[PDB]
Amino acid sequence: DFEEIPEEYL
Amino acid sequence: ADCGLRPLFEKKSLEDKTERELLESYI
Amino acid sequence: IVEGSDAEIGMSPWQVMLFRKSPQELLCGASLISDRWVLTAAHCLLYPPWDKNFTENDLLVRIGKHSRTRYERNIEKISMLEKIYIHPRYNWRENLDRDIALMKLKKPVAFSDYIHPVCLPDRETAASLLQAGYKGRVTGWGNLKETGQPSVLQVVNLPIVERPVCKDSTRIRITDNMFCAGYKPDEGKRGDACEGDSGGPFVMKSPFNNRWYQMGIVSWGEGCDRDGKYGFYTHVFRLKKWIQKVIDQ
Ligand SMILES: CN(C)C(=O)CN[C@@H](C(=O)N1CC[C@H]1C(=O)NCc1ccc(C(=N)N)cc1)C1CCCCC1
Ligand SMILES: *[C@@H]1O[C@H](CO)[C@@H](O)[C@H](O)[C@H]1NC(C)=O
Ligand code: NA
Ligand code: NA
Repeated sequence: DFEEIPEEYL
Repeated sequence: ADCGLRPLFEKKSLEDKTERELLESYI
Repeated sequence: IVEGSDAEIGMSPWQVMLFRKSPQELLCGASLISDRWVLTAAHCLLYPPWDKNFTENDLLVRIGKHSRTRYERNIEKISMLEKIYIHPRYNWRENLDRDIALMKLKKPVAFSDYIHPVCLPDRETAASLLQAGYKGRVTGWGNLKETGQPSVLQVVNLPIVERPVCKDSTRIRITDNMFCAGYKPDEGKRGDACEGDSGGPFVMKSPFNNRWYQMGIVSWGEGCDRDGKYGFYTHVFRLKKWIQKVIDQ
């Protein structure tokens, strides 16, 4: 249920 | 240094809603 | 946090979320002690009974957060771990004695209204504040009940409890590297840390210099918010020489 974090953080 | 001084509280001289409860316990 | 309240914005700017990359989930709480160092509980990273043994690449640190699940664009900062350091005498076999770990960040975090380090106590701070009856503050995104999950960071203020009362509440052996906090059944008021709050800070505001000090780390308990039981915390000052050695390098 966690929102996706930007790709840059791996 | 500036450790433990919150930009939105101590740095502005604003108190959060329950910090007085802690202070009152330090008898 | 059981029987706490929602945090105010910027209330705990040293609050860190330890976040597992896969599956994407909350691993633990933690705290910001400088622009490059994060303090947590060793059991967040190493706990053989539950096959927990995280390495640097397994997780991320999310700083400046309030919402548990949302990506807080322009507010939270996400950092990678360079290296983990677990206390060499951490006792995961019995009672979590010396439940402490340090994490060095790959790059320094920028401070903001939402991101700011907490102080670590010196001998005098600890002697003056770590007294039975004196209240501290625990924060985290852990369970709201022993047996859901909060939308935002939770806060609870709890009194430090007398060492004999801590000892008499449990069959577990208590050491000088831990202290217990919480209300007694006769006090009426409730509150405790719970699963998912592990590694988070137990803080006190010094009435001497008006700064917040991290006196404890959420470590263990037996269930959450049970009558006659108390939450146990790693005694930060007792382990400061280890902290100082690791940071000095
Ligand atoms: C609810 N849980 C999971 C337990 O009571 C497990 N109970 C065990 C425990 O707490 N452990 C082992 C790793 C760590 C953990 O789960 N920490 C999460 C936590 C944090 C706060 C509190 C609290 N203040 N009430 C309780 C648990 C303890 C059981 C007695 C011997 C020491 C370990
Ligand atoms: C944990 O993982 C490391 C590999 O990162 C391994 O060397 C170590 O023996 C493991 N177990 C314990 C209890 O440290
Ligand atoms: Na006992
Ligand atoms: Na209790």
